Amino acid sequence: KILKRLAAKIKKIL
Repeated sequence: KILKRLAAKIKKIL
């Protein structure tokens, strides 16, 4: 799923 992947992108931005 892309749930944690989002949070990883969110970890990149944030």
